[PDB]
Amino acid sequence: QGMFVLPFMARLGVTSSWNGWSVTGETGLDPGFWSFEGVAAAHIVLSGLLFLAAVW
Amino acid sequence: ELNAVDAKLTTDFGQKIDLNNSDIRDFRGLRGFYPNLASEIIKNAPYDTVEEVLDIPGLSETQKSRLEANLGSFTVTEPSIELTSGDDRINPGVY
Amino acid sequence: KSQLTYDDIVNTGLANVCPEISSFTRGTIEVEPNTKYFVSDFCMEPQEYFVKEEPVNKRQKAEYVKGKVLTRQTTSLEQIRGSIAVGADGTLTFKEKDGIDFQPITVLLPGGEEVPFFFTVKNFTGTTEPGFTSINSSTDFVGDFNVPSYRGAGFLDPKARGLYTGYDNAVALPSAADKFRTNKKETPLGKGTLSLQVTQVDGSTGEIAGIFESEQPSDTDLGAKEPLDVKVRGIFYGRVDTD
Amino acid sequence: EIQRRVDSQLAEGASLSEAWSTIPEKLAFYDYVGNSPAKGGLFRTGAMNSGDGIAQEWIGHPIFKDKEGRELEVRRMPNFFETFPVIMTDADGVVRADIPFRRSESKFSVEQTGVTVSFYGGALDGQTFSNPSDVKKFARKAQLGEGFDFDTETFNSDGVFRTSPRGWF
Amino acid sequence: SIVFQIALAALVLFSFVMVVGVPVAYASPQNWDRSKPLLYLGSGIWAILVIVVALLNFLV
Amino acid sequence: GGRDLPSTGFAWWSGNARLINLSGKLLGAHVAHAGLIVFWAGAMTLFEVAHFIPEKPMYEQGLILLPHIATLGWGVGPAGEVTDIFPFFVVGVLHLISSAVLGLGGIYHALRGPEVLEEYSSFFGYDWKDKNQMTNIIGYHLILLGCGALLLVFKAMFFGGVYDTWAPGGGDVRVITNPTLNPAIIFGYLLKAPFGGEGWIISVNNMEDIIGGHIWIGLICISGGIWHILTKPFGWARRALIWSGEAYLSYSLGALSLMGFIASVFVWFNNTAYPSEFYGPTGMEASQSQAFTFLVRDQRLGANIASAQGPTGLGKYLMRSPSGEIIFGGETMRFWDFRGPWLEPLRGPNGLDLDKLRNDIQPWQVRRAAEYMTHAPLGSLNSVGGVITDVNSFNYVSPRAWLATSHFVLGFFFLVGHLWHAGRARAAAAGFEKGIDRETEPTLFMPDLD
Amino acid sequence: KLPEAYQIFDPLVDVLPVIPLFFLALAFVWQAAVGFK
Amino acid sequence: IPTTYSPEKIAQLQVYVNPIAVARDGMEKRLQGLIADQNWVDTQTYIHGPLGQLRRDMLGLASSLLPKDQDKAKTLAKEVFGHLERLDAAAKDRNGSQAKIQYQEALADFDSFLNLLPQ
Amino acid sequence: GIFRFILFLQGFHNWTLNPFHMMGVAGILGGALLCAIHGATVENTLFEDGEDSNTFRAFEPTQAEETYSMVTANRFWSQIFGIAFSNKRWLHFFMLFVPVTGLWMSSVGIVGLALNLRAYDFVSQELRAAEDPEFETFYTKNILLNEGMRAWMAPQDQPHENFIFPEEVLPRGNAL
Ligand code: CLA
Ligand code: CLA
Ligand code: CLA
Ligand code: CLA
Ligand code: CLA
Ligand code: CLA
Ligand SMILES: CC1=C(/C=C/C(C)=C/C=C/C(C)=C/C=C/C=C(C)/C=C/C=C(C)/C=C/C2=C(C)CCCC2(C)C)C(C)(C)CCC1
Ligand SMILES: [Ca+2]
Ligand SMILES: [Ca+2]
Repeated sequence: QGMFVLPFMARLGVTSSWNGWSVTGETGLDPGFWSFEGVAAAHIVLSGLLFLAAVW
Repeated sequence: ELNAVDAKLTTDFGQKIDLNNSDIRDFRGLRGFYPNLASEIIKNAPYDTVEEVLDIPGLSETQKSRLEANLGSFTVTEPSIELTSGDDRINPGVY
Repeated sequence: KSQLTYDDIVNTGLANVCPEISSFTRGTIEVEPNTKYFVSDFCMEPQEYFVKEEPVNKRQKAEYVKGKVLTRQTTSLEQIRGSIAVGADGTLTFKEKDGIDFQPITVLLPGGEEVPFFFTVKNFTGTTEPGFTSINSSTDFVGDFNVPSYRGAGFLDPKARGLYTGYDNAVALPSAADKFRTNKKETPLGKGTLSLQVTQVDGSTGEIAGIFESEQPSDTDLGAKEPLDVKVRGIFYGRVDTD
Repeated sequence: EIQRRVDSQLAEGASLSEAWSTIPEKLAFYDYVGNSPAKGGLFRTGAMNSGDGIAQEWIGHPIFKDKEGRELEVRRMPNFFETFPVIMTDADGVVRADIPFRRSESKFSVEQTGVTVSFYGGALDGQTFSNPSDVKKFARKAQLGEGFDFDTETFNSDGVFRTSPRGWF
Repeated sequence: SIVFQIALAALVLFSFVMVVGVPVAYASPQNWDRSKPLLYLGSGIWAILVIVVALLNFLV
Repeated sequence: GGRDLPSTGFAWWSGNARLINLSGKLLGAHVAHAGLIVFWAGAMTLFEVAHFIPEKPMYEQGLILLPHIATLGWGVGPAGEVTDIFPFFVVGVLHLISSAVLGLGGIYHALRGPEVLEEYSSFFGYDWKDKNQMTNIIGYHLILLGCGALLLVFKAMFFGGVYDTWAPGGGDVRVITNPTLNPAIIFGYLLKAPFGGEGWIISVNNMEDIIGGHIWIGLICISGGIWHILTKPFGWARRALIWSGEAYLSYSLGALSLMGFIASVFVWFNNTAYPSEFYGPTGMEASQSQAFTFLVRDQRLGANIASAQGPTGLGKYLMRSPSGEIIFGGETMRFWDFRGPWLEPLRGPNGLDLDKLRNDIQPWQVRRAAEYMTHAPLGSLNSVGGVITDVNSFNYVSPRAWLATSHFVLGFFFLVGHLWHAGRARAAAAGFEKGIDRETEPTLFMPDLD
Repeated sequence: KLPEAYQIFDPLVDVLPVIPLFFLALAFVWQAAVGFK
Repeated sequence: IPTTYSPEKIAQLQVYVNPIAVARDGMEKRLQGLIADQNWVDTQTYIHGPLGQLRRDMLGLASSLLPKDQDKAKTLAKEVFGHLERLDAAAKDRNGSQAKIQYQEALADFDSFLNLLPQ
Repeated sequence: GIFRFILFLQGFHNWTLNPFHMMGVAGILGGALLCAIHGATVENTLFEDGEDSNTFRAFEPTQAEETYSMVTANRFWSQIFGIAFSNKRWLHFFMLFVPVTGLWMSSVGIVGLALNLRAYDFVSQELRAAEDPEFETFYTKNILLNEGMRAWMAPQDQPHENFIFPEEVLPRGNAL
């Protein structure tokens, strides 16, 4: 599916989504916050904070 | 392609009062029917023939006479659950 | 719900819970060979929901998937009236009659698909094996029940298309109005299978409780798509009138 | 103008099919609401062929008869209306058939009134339709004026009308 | 019974004359020597009329 | 004091501001205005009595004061039938005459009485900065307010009672013998969420709670009155508040805005202090009544209303609340928190009870539901009843609609007035209510923002 | 309606409640007489 | 002030006598057993349901009765209602003994009220 | 009559969906906002130029100096809202500009409607709804409202057309 960053999350242990699916083909798993979505949102927030620090 | 109700309107159902499918408002034209006799008829559906409407258990002599008088207005079709499910024969959402 | 009042019950979720009998209960309800007994307040409380996912490969096991209810504590059948008849051989036949015998339920599955289905016990006739002279912990009422279309024939889709009401064509596209398959709405009467494993009988008061598992199709949206297979596991309770 | 030409053809003694077959496809194409410049949208872009498609051929003139032989006229869609109810009137302007929205108190549907359509001229010349689905489809077409077969594949036409260069100008 | 009607009509008339006179008398500091006793008398008579109306209510 | 712009600094359109420091004139204005209030009470009561057809319901005749008297238990019997019309007349007459007296006094103080009272008496003379005197006036009026609450209690308990719409055997005027003094109930009312199903204090649903809460209110008010007579404001209050006549006005304006909003909600939702016998149904009541009316009709027609599913798949007549309770179906699902004397007999522990619905519905409940459904609080401004698309032949607007709309509007404009006077009081205390001083314009001594 | 003895002043009670509106108007009359000082 | 029973005044009483007799029959049959079964919900529902017109009906008996029997019937109905209210109170607090006492009280006062009924 | 014209344009033209009308609405509401905010800002940054509580007579038409503090207003709005006018001339030109441009844009949209060149539909959502009976947006709901208005209003609004719409052809929801 041309997924470029998803394998890099999965390599280090982030393999589940908030939608219940996991790249191991399983379902119903609870990753907690550290799902694919959680990691992506953390990066977005980090980007904002770094931007503000750069401005300062 | 007609869904199923329009196909019923192709039949005798769309021409007169069906004892298996008509809503209770459709009986108001028959004097002395709505609501008691009409509700009794709808409760005791289905009918294979129009004549077994006279065999409603517990029917009354005046009701017997009225049903005989208005036998002409009645037809029997296959009871379509489209028209029947949810007590739509009693209240099809029309006021 | 125990023995409270509505003031105690309101906004608690107890209203959606079928009553339980007791713990020190291993009684049996004696029945006559060929008489029928009324069931007073029959309740079913679902607790587990599974939808049979459809693989795209072929020919491979489909593996029921656990869903989660998006609708709230609105999932229980109750105040159902019925009857249990004892056959000549000893068969026990459970017949649903009326009551709050349906609830629309929407479950979310992993992947984001939401599955509404018409959870019901309507017109359920179920039977045990012959040679039952009692209702006890081995009584299994396995039978069939009807599943009406989730949406009634008075429903209108977002384009005001329906079965006995609404448009029969895509009016927003005047030159392509009659082109769409969803222009025809359908309400097939689907079919379900249910089993009612009685696990607890208090013959003094006539209450019976047990477990159930039901199999039935999901919403088709007036025939828009093929129904999925939904499995419901839960518990049930009812009073059987001995006299 | 089309009706006048057909009436002259009939007044000589031509039959319905011949008289209507004398009508050029160009005049009939002018008599079609999808060619009115007051049917488009501000953001429905491009050629009118991107709307209903490329017109292929005139289907011929439909004539609607109910079960009792009354000749019915389908009320045409005005320029104002994005959508319009299907109504059939007889000679003296009385509704004799329609397509009901609610069916439980339906009285004048194509199904109950037994409306049938026969075509004269064009692609469907000499054919008659009694299946209410076909009759309803052709009544919906007749709402738009003269009916035409369209190539919707070439432009991937979407089904909503465009305005003409007259309207854009 | 006509006495009650007369008393109530008199009370309305006296209410009108009080409503007119009171603000003028309170807002004419020059003519306060002879309008203060008139105010006292009028208040007394108005109260008397109200009492009479109240009694004739039960008397009629 | 002056009576024009040069000598007061206030234009005519703010002329009442000239009264801020003329205590006698201010007292006259207040007493005369109180006369206006009492005059309206009496005159409106007499108008309503004159325009009252006593065999037609109160809410059908645009009456807002007579229901208040009826709720207090005067002139009505079971189901709210008007027994004696004289007590309504007496309430109106007494208010009218007393308004005459109050107006006389207000005119005296406003026009001839002493301009200021401070050199006349220390007791009645006041200064806005005199914190002890202001708390004294608070104390006196708190004692009076507690006494009025106790008057309500005494009427309900020892003077014939109040109208109880929840009375067994039918709504009736009954004497409250056991008010709930239990502070758990009384003050847990104040802690209930102001949202659906809780209804912070709007949900009080029995006259025992109302009377007991009024006993508590009377005691609280009297004790606070004594407390304020015998003390002066503490340091924290002194450091937190603006101490000026306009500041006190603004505080009262905020309080009044709050009370106006509360009253509008109260009349819209509560059918205990506002019995539907006199005020007509609430909107929730009318919606539930329509659902009940068609459940009853269709059930008589033979519909099995427990199992009838509507077009969407939800039960047409009955369904579950999100917490599982059995409730009326349709749009009235939003109104399942409604409780009414005509509907609770059909309610079981789980909500609406199928057995009661199938065999316990009384003809009087059917009549009541039809009446409430057809008197839903919907109506046009020119008093055309029903939904707005209805035609002109039904002259009805619910008294609940009039009271709720009027008091929401008054609450809003008194919030506006509170903002106006609070801001003005602050600015005047700090001394820039007349504009920025060019010499000492504060922003000119501030660092630039960026 | 009003008790029977009082219904000759029925057309007077018809206009009583509207008086405070007249008081509000009278304020402006008084200010107009003084020239809106 | 006829002060005597007559054929036609009895018919005018009857329009209210029928529901009150039905209510008394129900009070003997169903409400007693509801109290006995310790069923407070249904006790309250009964006294607010099928009884929800008892005040109107019995004040109709009283107000439209003989000049001797008017005030007496009114007072008797009032006492019945007081017992009904105390019944509601004893049911809301699950007071079986007090509720049974009040039920006997309401029955006795109702029987006294129907005692002064011609025919 | 104007109200009828307004509702007619909603039902037949979907005029609310028209971007030119939305720019008109933006201009008119912005003009009202500018009027209110400018009036209040001026009235609440006035210089103390008189001794009366009545600040209205502390102004003279021939006075050369500003009657309110532009600097204070600018600081207030910069700290409250983030930005503020600093040029009086730009401020008043803006107060002219906003409502006038709103009127001109709405007039352009009306010119479009004169030829039935409407922003009536979003074709992608129409197609999806036609093939997906579970796709519902506020746009499609508004389309349904327009259909209802047209069918119910046309016979009385356009009497010369002799529209005869039998009761059964009228669109309507359940129970209504
Ligand atoms: C706590 C902070 C934090 C955490 C937990 C993560 C976590 C993650 N990041 Mg991320 N990231 C961060 C901060 C963080 N990041 C910051 C600040 C940036 C901006 C630079 C990024 C930019 C970023 C990108 C572009 C990507 C990620 C990705 C990821 C995911 C996979 C990472 C991976 O493959 O490792 C790889 C890291 C290495 C292989 C490190 C190599 C370092 C070299 C070998 C060492 C250099 C020489 C050494 C210093 C000298 C010798 C010293 C020695 C002797 C000790 C993972 C969930 C990937 C992803 O999945 O996308 C969603 C992805 O592509 N991140
Ligand atoms: C008045 C001149 C005019 C007219 C009447 C037409 C008419 C037509 N052209 Mg055309 N064209 C023109 C000029 C014109 N053109 C110019 C100058 C060019 C060079 C770019 C073109 C290049 C062109 C191409 C490539 C094509 C056409 C096509 C067409 C046909 C399709 C119309 C269409 O969908 O447009 C759609 C119109 C709109 C969607 C309206 C846009 C409104 C904008 C957004 C207004 C902007 C608002 C503004 C920012 C507000 C300011 C803010 C405020 C503060 C001031 C049509 C008959 C098509 C065709 O079918 O060819 C065979 C086609 O392929 N034209
Ligand atoms: C108890 C409540 C109360 C009290 C005692 C005051 C007292 C005062 N206010 Mg105030 N105010 C209040 C509530 C109150 N206000 C509310 C709720 C608002 C919000 C609207 C305001 C907004 C307000 C403003 C803007 C100002 C005052 C001012 C004043 C001072 C002089 C006002 C004056 O002379 O009246 C004069 C009376 C009039 C000019 C007549 C006004 C008529 C109104 C606008 C319409 C009446 C409509 C009514 C519903 C009847 C409808 C009639 C219909 C039939 C046509 C004065 C001390 C002034 C001030 O600040 O002084 C320093 C001043 O500028 N108030
Ligand atoms: C409830 C409404 C109300 C009340 C109680 C007052 C009260 C008062 N105002 Mg005021 N005012 C009001 C509304 C009110 N105002 C409104 C709406 C406006 C805007 C137009 C004003 C504008 C205003 C200004 C500019 C001034 C006042 C002033 C005053 C004070 C002096 C009165 C005076 O000398 O005038 C004299 C008027 C008369 C002598 C005419 C007659 C007045 C009487 C009372 C009429 C009563 C008629 C009644 C029906 C008769 C019944 C009598 C009895 C039998 C019951 C006074 C306490 C003055 C002040 O502040 O003093 C320092 C002042 O300068 N007001
Ligand atoms: C809250 C309203 C109020 C207030 C604070 C005042 C205050 C005052 N008045 Mg006034 N007055 C009022 C209303 C009010 N009055 C009314 C409605 C009228 C019309 C009847 C009058 C007519 C009036 C006149 C003619 C005079 C005053 C005078 C005075 C001043 C001296 C009071 C005094 O010592 O005499 C003595 C006080 C008493 C002996 C106490 C008696 C208390 C009352 C009368 C008995 C009823 C108490 C009641 C049970 C309490 C609750 C009331 C109830 C309605 C709830 C004083 C500042 C005098 C003045 O200004 O001096 C130059 C003056 O001559 N008043
Ligand atoms: C109208 C009646 C009234 C008025 C005007 C006052 C006025 C005053 N009282 Mg008070 N009081 C009253 C009635 C009144 N009291 C009664 C009836 C009692 C008996 C219980 C008391 C007992 C009392 C005490 C013990 C004290 C006062 C004090 C005060 C002074 C300052 C208090 C303050 O800032 O208020 C505002 C309150 C606060 C700033 C505290 C914040 C409270 C919370 C956080 C606000 C949240 C409210 C919430 C949004 C509303 C929801 C409603 C409900 C659910 C809670 C002030 C002049 C103080 C004083 O100085 O005494 C001399 C003081 O110590 N009073
Ligand atoms: C073209 C191309 C290329 C290039 C590329 C590039 C170079 C790019 C890029 C890119 C990028 C580089 C992107 C990015 C991004 C981003 C984002 C998307 C962000 C964000 C963010 C946010 C949103 C934040 C926010 C915030 C803030 C701001 C502050 C506070 C906090 C917060 C969070 C709120 C190459 C060579 C490859 C080749 C091919 C072609
Ligand atoms: Ca029908
Ligand atoms: Ca009159």
